[PDB]
Order: sequence, then structure tokens, then C-alpha cells
Amino acid sequence: PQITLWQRPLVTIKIGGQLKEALLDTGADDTVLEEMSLPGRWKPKMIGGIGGFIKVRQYDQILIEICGHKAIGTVLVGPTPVNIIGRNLLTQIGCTLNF
Amino acid sequence: PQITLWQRPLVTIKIGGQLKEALLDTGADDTVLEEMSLPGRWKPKMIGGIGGFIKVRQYDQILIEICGHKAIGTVLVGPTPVNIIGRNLLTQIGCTLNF
Ligand SMILES: *[C]C(*)(*)(*)(*)([C]*)C(*)(*)(*)(C(*)(*)(*)(=O(*)*)N(*)(*)(*)C(*)(*)(*)(*)([C](*)[C@]1(*)=C(*)(*)(*)C(*)=[C@](*)(*)C(*)(*)(*)(*)(*)(*)=C1(*)(*)*)C(*)(*)(O*)C(*)(*)(*)C(*)(*)(*)([C](*)C1(*)(*)(*)=C(*)(*)(*)(*)(*)(*)C(*)=C(*)[C@@](*)(*)=C1*)C1(*)(*)(*)=N(*)(*)(*)C(*)=C(*)(*)(C(*)(*)(*)(=O(*)*)C(*)(*)(*)(*)([C])[C]*)[N@]1(*)*)N(*)(*)(*)(*)C(*)(*)(O[C]C1=[C][C]=[C][C]=[C]1)=O*
Repeated sequence: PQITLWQRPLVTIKIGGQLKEALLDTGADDTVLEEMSLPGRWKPKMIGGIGGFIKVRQYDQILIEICGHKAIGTVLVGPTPVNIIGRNLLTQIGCTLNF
Repeated sequence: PQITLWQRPLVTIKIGGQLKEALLDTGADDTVLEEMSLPGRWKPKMIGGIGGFIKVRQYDQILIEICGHKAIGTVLVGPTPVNIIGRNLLTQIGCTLNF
């Protein structure tokens, strides 16, 4: 799909048996989702953005269905205001930026 | 151009007689540039990112060359880690995400 940007690029994701809308974020190296029940081990990892650093739950080889497109990756879980789909998943769904 | 996301979407911009590399960002509503040598009146404005909140100075009516494509708008200057190009300027240069 061709998504224009007059509105925040929000898409629907299905993760861990649940539904959440997420922002397609070309400015995020990583995918970070707001706190949710997700299964198995993880690792502490801190990530940085505007405003500062937050501590996150590092999850890998997690299946996410992005706008009904499946993929598997590192998903970080934590104190983020918006669910963010970062470039580590954007290239999986073959998403490009165009102008 | 058409940018695939396997690496950060950095692009060259020219603002206020100077040259910088900035990141095209679909998750940024606004454009926030590092502390720079930019002139006019500006108003305090504050923003939220994943780590929290910075105070920035807002300049409106600013001209920017993003890939030889000049656009005009609001530019927020302050303590950002990288130069960010938000959706307020991205829509102006015809930017769309595709997948
Ligand atoms: C993975 C994520 C933590 C990412 C990040 O925060 N990215 C920012 C832009 C950025 C900031 C600092 C450095 C580099 C890029 C942005 O994409 C995130 C959004 C998240 C968001 C979206 C919607 C609502 C609320 C939050 C964002 N932050 C601020 C906005 C705004 O719209 C403001 C203008 C109101 N939107 N970090 C990352 O790597 C960090 C890094 C690593 C190595 C060197 C330098 C930086 O990609």
C-alpha cells in the first residue's frame, strides 16, 4: 500500500494473540511496544530517543503480523507512549520511503 | 528517490545558509534540528519523544532544501541527538511510505 503522511502512519499489528495499532516509524532503529503480556525470556537493554533513555524488555524471534504481513524479530517492550515499528521490521515487510 | 530502510534514511538539507544530514521520519510530527545558528523570533515549545520531554524553540516560516526540494515550515531547534525531518515537512516534499 501507498501510505501518505498527512496523518500519523498507523497500522494494525497482531502480536502474541492480540491486536494493537502501531506507528510505522522510519526514524526508529528498533521496534518498541508499550508494555504487554508476551511469552518467554527476554533481556534488559536500554534504548535512546529524543528526551532520554528508557529501560526495555528485549524480545527476539517474535512473530508480528504488520498490516496483515507476517515477519519475525526483536521487539522491545517498555515505557513508550506509542507502539513503534522500526526499520528492523520495515525491511521485512519490504517497506520503502518514496518522494 | 526511493529509499529502502536497511540503514538510516539520512538526506542532505540546507537551512539558513548551512548544510546538514537529517533523518526522514514518519514517526515525527515535527521537524527538530539540533541547536543551530538560525535567526528570527522563536517561541518556547515542548515535545515528547520516547525518553520524555525537551524544551525547544519554535521558528515558523523557515525555508529548507531537503534533496534539492525546498519546502517551508516550522522548525523546532533544541537538544535532539540527530536532525529529524517530521511529517510537517515530509508531506510538503511528496513523501509516502510504501510496501
Ligand atoms: C527506537 C527508538 C527509541 C528511536 C527513536 O526514539 N526515534 C525517534 C527519532 C530519533 C530520536 C533520537 C535519535 C534518533 C532518532 C522517533 O523516531 C521516535 C518517535 C516516537 C514517538 C512517535 C509518536 C509519538 C510519541 C513518540 C518520536 N519521538 C519524538 C517524536 C515526535 O513526534 C516529537 C517531534 C513530538 N516522535 N531511537 C533510535 O536510535 C537512537 C540512536 C542510536 C544511535 C545513535 C543516535 C540515536 O532509533
